[PDB]
This record gives sequence, structure tokens and C-alpha cells, in this order.
Amino acid sequence: DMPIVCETCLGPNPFVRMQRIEFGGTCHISGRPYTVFRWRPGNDARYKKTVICQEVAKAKNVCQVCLLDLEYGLPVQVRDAAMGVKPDEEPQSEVGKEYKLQMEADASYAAGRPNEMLQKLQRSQPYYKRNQARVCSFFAKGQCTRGAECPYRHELPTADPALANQSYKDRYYGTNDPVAAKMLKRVDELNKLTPPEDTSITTLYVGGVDASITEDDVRDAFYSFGELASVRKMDVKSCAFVTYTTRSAAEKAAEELGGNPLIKGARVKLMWG
Amino acid sequence: RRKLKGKKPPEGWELIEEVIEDFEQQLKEAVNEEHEGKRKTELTWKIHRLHWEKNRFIYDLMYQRKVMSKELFEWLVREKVADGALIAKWRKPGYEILCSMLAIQKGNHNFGTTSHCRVPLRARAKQQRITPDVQTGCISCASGDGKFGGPVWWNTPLAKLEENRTTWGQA
Amino acid sequence: PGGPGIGRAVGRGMPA
Amino acid sequence: LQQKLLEEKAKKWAQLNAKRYGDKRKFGFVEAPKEDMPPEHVRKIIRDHGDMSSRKFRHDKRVYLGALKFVPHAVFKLLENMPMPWEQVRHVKVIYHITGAITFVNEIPWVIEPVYLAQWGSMWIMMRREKRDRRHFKRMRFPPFDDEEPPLDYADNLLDVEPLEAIEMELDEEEDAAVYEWLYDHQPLKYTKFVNGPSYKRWKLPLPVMAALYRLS
Amino acid sequence: KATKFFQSTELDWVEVGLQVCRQGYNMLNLLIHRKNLNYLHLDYNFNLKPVKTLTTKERK
Amino acid sequence: LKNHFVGHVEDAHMHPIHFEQQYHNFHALGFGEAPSGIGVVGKPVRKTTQERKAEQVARAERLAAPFDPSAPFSLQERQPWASKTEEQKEFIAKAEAAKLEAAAGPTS
Amino acid sequence: VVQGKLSSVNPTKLPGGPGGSTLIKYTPAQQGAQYASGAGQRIIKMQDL
Amino acid sequence: KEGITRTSNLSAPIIQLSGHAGEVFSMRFSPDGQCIASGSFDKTIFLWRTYDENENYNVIAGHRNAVLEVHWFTDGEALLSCSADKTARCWDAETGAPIKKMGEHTAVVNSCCPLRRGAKVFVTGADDSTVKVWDMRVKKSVHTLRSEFPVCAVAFADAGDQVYSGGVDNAIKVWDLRRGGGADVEPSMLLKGHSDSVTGLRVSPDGGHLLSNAMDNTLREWDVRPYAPPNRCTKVFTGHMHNFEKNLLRCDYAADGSKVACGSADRMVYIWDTSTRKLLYKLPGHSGSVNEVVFHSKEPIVASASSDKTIFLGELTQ
RNA sequence: GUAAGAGCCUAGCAUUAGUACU
Ligand SMILES: [Zn+2]
Ligand SMILES: [Zn+2]
Ligand SMILES: [Zn+2]
Repeated sequence: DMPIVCETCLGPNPFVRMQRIEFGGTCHISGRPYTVFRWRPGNDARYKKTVICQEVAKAKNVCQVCLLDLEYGLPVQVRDAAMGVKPDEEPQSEVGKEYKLQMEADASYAAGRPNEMLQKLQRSQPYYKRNQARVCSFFAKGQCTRGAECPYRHELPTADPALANQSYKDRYYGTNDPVAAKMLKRVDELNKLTPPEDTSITTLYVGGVDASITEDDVRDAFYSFGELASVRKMDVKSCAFVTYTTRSAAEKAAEELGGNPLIKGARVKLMWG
Repeated sequence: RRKLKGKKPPEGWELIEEVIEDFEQQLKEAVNEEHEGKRKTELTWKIHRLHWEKNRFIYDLMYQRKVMSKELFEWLVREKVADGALIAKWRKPGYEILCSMLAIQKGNHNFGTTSHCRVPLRARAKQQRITPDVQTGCISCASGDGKFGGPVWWNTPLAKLEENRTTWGQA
Repeated sequence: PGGPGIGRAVGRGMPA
Repeated sequence: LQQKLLEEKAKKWAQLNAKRYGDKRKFGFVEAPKEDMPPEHVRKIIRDHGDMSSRKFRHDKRVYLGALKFVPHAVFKLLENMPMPWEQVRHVKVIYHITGAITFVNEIPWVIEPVYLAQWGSMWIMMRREKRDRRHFKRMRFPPFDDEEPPLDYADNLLDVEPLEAIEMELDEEEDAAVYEWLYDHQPLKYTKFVNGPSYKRWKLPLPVMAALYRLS
Repeated sequence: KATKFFQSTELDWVEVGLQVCRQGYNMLNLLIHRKNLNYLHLDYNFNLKPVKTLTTKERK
Repeated sequence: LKNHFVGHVEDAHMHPIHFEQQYHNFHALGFGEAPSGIGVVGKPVRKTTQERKAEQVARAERLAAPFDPSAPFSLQERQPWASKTEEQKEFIAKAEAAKLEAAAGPTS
Repeated sequence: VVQGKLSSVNPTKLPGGPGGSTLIKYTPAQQGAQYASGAGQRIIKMQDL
Repeated sequence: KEGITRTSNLSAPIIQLSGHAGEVFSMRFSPDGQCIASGSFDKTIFLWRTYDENENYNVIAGHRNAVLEVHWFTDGEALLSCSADKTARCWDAETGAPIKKMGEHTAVVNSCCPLRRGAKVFVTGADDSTVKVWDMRVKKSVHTLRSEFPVCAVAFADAGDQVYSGGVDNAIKVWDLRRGGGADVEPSMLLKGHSDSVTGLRVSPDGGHLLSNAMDNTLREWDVRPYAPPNRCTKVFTGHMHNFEKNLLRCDYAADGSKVACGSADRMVYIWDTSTRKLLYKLPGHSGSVNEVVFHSKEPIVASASSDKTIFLGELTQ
């Protein structure tokens, strides 16, 4: 009766004219005939249509269009990784998938605390630039006569060449989805604060600390991950020294608090002191 | 053929005859052009623009100069030389340079609208301000928008009138 | 001259 | 207020009550029926989608095949509207698919029946004169065209051929004067006071006309 | 005629008939070449000719 | 407890001017009315009497043109409209020729 | 059910025009002042093609 | 089960009236409370029974555009319909025939109110900024006053000598018709306090109070007693809504002056207790803006009309 | 001698979603 859609994939307009093509397509996952919806998110947009069944949509809490999760807008991998949940059991076969469907007809995503991981790795404002014309394939080959009139983007494709071959079923299930792979390697580096070649440096530098955070407040921060050798304030730099007694505790404190944690609101950075 | 069979055309037909036959020759060769290298939607754009210009000659003489007789015009409409519905429209206020009757058929359009070319170019968004209609090739046939007395077709510089439309006149 | 009207009993729907 | 705003506020309420209750906007409004295209439109659509063997029109193949269940209807509609031996050309109303997949003759061959019998009685007479008077009647070869050649292009081959004379009886002026200037028209009295109107239901013919019709017939 | 997929004109009958013949030919050949029977063809006079000599599987 | 799956879908009934008018105040202009009745949304991005008169002038001028009832009309222009960065794409197409020709050590 | 089985399964039923617009008011799960450009709900013109 | 004190004789406590094919812009209960006059955007008037079937026993046609406002005449057998097709029409209810169609206005005849004590006379205020008074038996309009801004809502006072008109001009005016037999009379009373247009006007069951709904999303209650304070403003109500629709949203008093019902654009039927100035009922169920609400003459029944082509017809429990 | 199928190489039907950095 209404698509299950990412609210980015409805564009800025509070009013939406959308075309409703009942039996307009086959679900890109369950291969099922379903009701397609087509619309132009905004004036700079193209016409996007739903890509999957409504059920196959609301199973994995993903948009019918972008196949991204509905709460955070990250691919189904990145959300399944932060959800920590098992690999997809759902049958890849379509005899299997339709059998699972016809079963579930005749007779876990809404009750989770907001994962900081997903929240940390998500876009603040909407990726409206995802609702925009493809790139003019005749502009690429240099043979576009349509001039600036082309409804297609007059730019060249600037994309990872292992990407641009993404599979629907794999972006919906979560297997070898190169975009979420790139994203998790990003978070792998950001979760990779370099523990230096010096093994004995047992201090962590805490920079960017706004003044209302006190030294015992950052002590309340860092006591959990190991014994503190000494904590040292200097508000002139808005920064702090924290030395521990064991290296692995400062390793813990880097690994958990490297991806920019916020102590009582202050966006603070960690470095190996 | 319809005019060429049997009967006589009313008085005046000798003035407009060569121009009408020229317009029919142009439409005859538009139908015969080759379509490789251009969109599927643009097949009929030249046909629509030429149909417009032909009926605009008939309109120009019948209602703007009024050098055409009611019986000659009614003959041209009856013998299918003039599009009677489209010339009839151009008489309506607000439809003065309408490009095609397709543009205002509302069952013709997905959302039950007229076409975006009927919308004054100002009140449109930059997306629908340089794209010609996919059926007619008209960018703007809103009265007020018209360059050179006609619509803003796919290639109408928003140059000189002579380079952008057929200019019959009486030499 | 009964017209094309009907009255049927229906609850009032609620948004929550 | 003070007409420094109340001017445009009142004018906006005025124009909105105008637009909301317009004649294009009101309830029983029906949109006007579709007008005809120029024939060059379907002519070109059908010439370009020539034999449906290009990649450009391939997403049209589905609908083209889907037109097949309507091909009996189109056949019937074409053949019920075939010209009659006294016509050289019949222009015929037609609805066509936007792709060129089917064309239907959107006409019915409505005849004033006494007129139609006069017409075919003339045909009878003149055909028998010709079978009599003609030294050698060469019959058409069937099939008229050979199995391998593609059907003609009308635009190319028939659009500017001037047809030929059709079969018509030389009607005696001063005796057939009643039915003389119009017997061999396609729909002979379509724009006169002798039919209900151009929809060509309901004739009403005078007495000398029916007399000539009965005689010819 | 009301459907947005049909338009209207006036054509010479002979033109519509040439149309209707080309269209029925196109339909029936699309049905042949859709069933993947690329060893048959319909010619222009509507005879279905095998362009080969067919096996019983193909003949079937 | 919600209606649709990701929110509440509720029937609406307006007069058709209002959908279109609001959809195009925001759609084209960028800024329009919130459909909830709460303010406005977003950020913003005629004709005359001398000009009207001058167009009436040009109309009456085309009327003032002499008509020669002897003369047939000719068609002079006869189809003028019909007969009618690059740098990055140059470099890209160079890369295309490169990856094209490239499309077409051991030691002891 | 019987009229569904008769009509839905009957194919001579001539197909026709566009199923008219129905308005709906849709209130999202996630409404923030960035989604719908700071507007709360959405009106959707649902046009059957 | 649930046995909550059936008030009325209606089969159910909430009845939806369907059969219209357009927005329903104004409705009215018969003086004897067993008829419904519903005027739709479909330029048609449905006549419903209030009991035992809710049968629309007649659909009267004859307006060429939306019938914006309907009242009944004091005896209940004649109906006054006002429209957008510039034509107000008097009909006979039992019969299905139109009696007198006066079309003297130049633009949409938004508002009308027939006089409840005296002769068969009704006021009509339209888009031409002119509020005209119309006596039944003459075929000319008996009075014609000219404001400068299009008239949205008009009412005829309880006693029968003054006319209340409110519109886009931010102030509602009371005019005296016997004081004016001339063509450019100046207004008698200027009730100010609404911050923009007025949409609906109802005369109180005692005649001392006038209800004004405003797209100031505010219901205001003024007193019309010729001996008043400097500010005739008495009451303010908050809660309903007006949106871009700018529909003709009206007022009503319960037959006892105990409640006040407003139509709103948030699809809600609002019913305040006049005294405490607070919200008694906030009834949902309408899919379009609620255009006018009418309280049944005898019982506490409230019936609402919406821009969703239906009319809910039900009783109040508390 | 049926004629069925498995596969190998090469083998022209359907799709419009997705491409981020304190
Ligand atoms: Zn989405
Ligand atoms: Zn391009
Ligand atoms: Zn146009």
C-alpha cells in the first residue's frame, strides 16, 4: 500500500508523486512478482523504483530501493557485523526461498539498543546524491550529442573497478558486498591506532578535550581498561597524559577508545603518547 | 491523396497550394529519413514540428492575416490538409502556440498531467527547463514562452528567426 | 426517489 | 492589512477560489477525446520498427507478440472496411499502437442500403459489359506478389501514385439526374440534409432519388 | 483508443492493410523466433518453411 | 503498534489543487508548506503594459503587411531548424585507448 | 471470491485507463529535521500506472 | 457487552454517511431533527434520515458547481443551498423540485444564513466582497452591502435586523440593514482579535454570542449585545487546525449552548465545553479536513462532514 | 538401429539498485 523506503530515497519534497505499478517487476531476491513503486525523489533526481518485494524488504529491515538498512542506512553486512548475528540461513535457491516464504505466510531488528558502531559509521545528512541520474554512457565514450540537455550526468565514472558489479542478492544477504567491505576496512584502519615499535611507551595522549572535562572525569573514563600509572591535565592544549602500568591495558584503551569516543559530550581524539 | 482525388478545391487554393505541397513533401521525406544514431523518442519530432509549421501556415493565413476564406479553410480541414483540432486549439486563450494535441491529452501522461512543456518555463525547475518533451520535442509551448511565434523546440536558441523556423511569406 | 447513499455502522479509526 | 498586504492576500484568496472551482476542475468534467495524429506519425513508427530485427526496438518485441491475440480483430476490421469497386481510395479511421504493433480500422461500413444496391447494381451492369466487350480478360495472378519479396512500402510505392479509374457506370444525365453527382461517392450523401448527419445513421431520401436508385438497382 | 497506448489517424485502406499484413507477419515470426525455432521461417506470403531438413526432435 | 512497517500510512483527502500546488512550491522552488500543517520546509534557492502593448503593436504590424491576392505564397527558409570539459574526457579516452591496447620477470 | 476467480482469471477483460491517484499521509519511522528537509510527514500521490 | 448508556435511537453510536462523490462542504440538521441536508463538492445535496435506516431518500441536483453551504428553512421543508456556481437556490425538500434560484452574485457564493425569526429571508456573502440580503417573495435582492475583500462567512442575527460578515480582511463586521437602504453603507461594529481570515460564523441559541472560526487556528467568542465592554471578545479556543487547504471550516453551538464544535483541517472533530473553554471531545475517523460540524436539534448527537466524501453521525458519551 | 539425456568450448535474454572519511 506504500513502499518500505529509506527516507533518503524519498528526497527533500514532503510531497511525493509516485507511480504504482502493480505486478510491475520481479523481486530481485525472491524472484516474486510484486507491486513496484517509481518516483522522482527530487528535482535533481532520477526515477528510482523499488527493487524487492515488500516482505523481502521488511524481513531484513531494508529499503525497497537502496537495499540498505532502514535505521542506519548502511549495507546489510555492516549492520549484520555490528549486530553480531549469524550468517544468513535463508535459502539462496528460489525453490528454497519460495518454500520458506509460503511457509512463513501460513503461520529482532526493532528491539536493539542503538549500536554506537553503526551510528559512528553513518552519514549525518541524507545521501541525496544517491538519487541522481546515472552517468552519461555517451559522455564517457566521448560520443554524447545531447549536450547539457542530457538527463544523464555529464561526468565520467569515478568508481572502484571491483565495485560497479554489485549483486542484489549479495547486498541484501550480506555476502561479499564490496561497498560494506570497503567500509569495514575503513573502520579496520580507524580501529587500527598504531601501537608503536616502542613497546614500553605506556602512555596515551588525550587531545581535543574541552575544559569542562576534569582530570578525574578522564580518570573515570580510562580506569576501566587497566591500572593507571598517572593522569596529567593541561587545559592550555586542552589535552592529557595517561600512563598505565601494563602495556596491554593501554592497548585496550587505544583499541576501544581510538574510534573517537566522546567523554561527557566532548569530541576527543586519542594518540599514543 | 484525399485532396487529390476527384473534386476541385475552393478559391484561394492556388495561393496556398505550392506551400502546402512543399510541407507535404517535407513530411514525406521526414517519414523516409534514417533513424540510426538518434533516440527512439525523437523519431517523430521533425514530423511534429513540420505538422505544426504546416498548420501554422494555414492558421497564419486564416486567422492572423485572414486572407483565407471560410470555405477554403473548411475544405482544408475536411480534406485533412489542416489539423482542425490543433488550429481550433490555437484559437483558445492560453493554447496559442500549443505544439501538439498530444501535449494536452491527459490520459497521455503518467500522472494525468499535461506535458511539462505546457508549463511556463519560469515556473519549472531547472530539470524541466531544458529537456524537450519525449513525444513532441517541445521544450516550451506555453504562451509567453514562444520564440519566433512558435514553441521552443528541441533546438531553439533561448539566433535569428530565419534560422529557426520556416518563413513562408508571399514573394 | 432513493439516492445513491448508504449508512453503515463503523468505528472511528485512530492513529497512535 | 492597510492594502499593503490585504491587496495580495485578498487576491490570492480570490485566485484560489477561482482555481479550486474551475470548469477544468469541477466534478462532472470529462476530458476531451483524443484527436487524430498526422498519418506520418504511424507511417514512420511502422517504417522504422520495420521487421523488428534491430536492437533499438527490442524491448518492444514483447508487446509486439502480445498484439497477436488481437490480430483476428484487426483482420476483421480491415476486411469489413475494404473499398468497393467504385472507389479508388478509401481513407479509413484507424487506431494504432504507439509502437506500431497493431492497427485497427476504427470504422464501420455504414451504407444507405438503397444507395448501396444502386451502386452494386451498376457494378453488375458494368462488369457484364466488360466481360462481354473485353477481348481477353486476364485474371490476376495469385499470390499477387511472390513469397520472397517484402510487402511494399506504401509511402515509397503508393503514396504518390495517382490511382486509376474505378468501375463506374456512365450515368445518364437528364434521367439519372437525381442520383448522378453522388452515386459513386464512398458515403454518398454524408454531408447533405438526407442523412441524420456525418455519423451516417438514418437516411431520408426523396422520391425521384429512390426512383433512380430502384431503377439502377 | 482511450489507453495512451493507442493513437488515431485516417489512413488509406491499402496502407492500413499493408500495415496489418506486415504486423501479422512480424507477430508470427516473433512467435517462431521466440520459441527458438530458428530453423523455420514464415515468408511474406505466410508459408511456414523449414530452412533445413529437421530432426524428429525439431520436427516435434 | 504502528500501521505500515516503517511508520504510519494514513489515507488523505484533499482537493487536487493542493497536492499539486504544494508539490510544486517545494518541488520547483525548493521551499514549500509542510503537509503536516507545521510551518514551511527547506531553504529558498510576469508581464506588463508597454511590453504587452508592443506585442499588440507587432501583431497589428503583421496585419499592416500588404497582401497581394494575385501572388501565391512561397516557402523561403523551408526547414532551417532541421539542417542544424572536453579535456578530462580527452584524457579519459586516452586512458581507454591505453587500457584497450594493454588489454590486447623470471629469474634464477 | 467467486468474482475474483471469474474476473481476475478471465483474460478477455479489456485493459484500460490509469487507476486514479489516491492520496495517503505517510509518517516515517525516522523523522528528523534533515529528512523531508525539516518536514514531519509526507503526502504521497499514489498513481496507478 | 460494554453497555455504555446508549444516548440516541440511532442503531449505533457512530454512523458514517457515504454516497457522496466529492468533498462535503456543509451540512445541516432539520429543525425537527430527523433529516440531513449534506451539500458536497459534487454540486449535489443528499437528504438523509437521521433514524431507522439513515436512508438517503433523495439526491437533489441543479447546481453546476460545489454546493458550499446548506441551511434548512425555519419550517424544515424548504432548503437554502449556496454554491460556487454563483447561484443560491431555494428547494422544496419533500418534493425534489427547486423553488427559486437567485444568481445575482458575480463570484463564488461562499456563505449564507437564513433568518430564524421573521420572514423567509437569508443573507449570502460571496467572493465579490458584497454581503447581500435576500427576501423570498421578491425576485430582486432586497439589500446589497459592499466590503472591499471577499466575504467568507455570513450569519443573520437572532433578532433579525443586523448581519455579521467575516472574511480575509482580518476583522469581522456587524452591519445594520435597516440603517442601510443605501449602496455604500459603512460598518456598524468591528470585532477585531482574529489574526487572519474568518471562515465560519454561528449565532448563539440566545443570540448574544457570535462564534467565529479563524484560520488563525483560533475559535473566538464575541458578544453582540449592544451594551458590551469596549472589547466584545469573550472567549478563545485553541486546538483545531487550518492548513493550505483553506477550506470553508465552520462553527456550531450545541442546541443548548453547552458545547461548541469546530471543523478542522487535521481531520479531527473538535467539541469544546464552552464554559471551561476546554476540549471535551476530539473525535478521529475522518480522512479529509473536517468542513462543518452540526449538533442535532434535540439530542447531544454530533454529525460531522469532511472533505473525504463522508459524514460521521454519532452520539456523545460522558 | 532408435532417439533420450549429462557435460565441454564457443555460445545475445532479462536488469536500473548500489559507489562515503576529523
Ligand atoms: Zn531507500
Ligand atoms: Zn549525454
Ligand atoms: Zn509543447
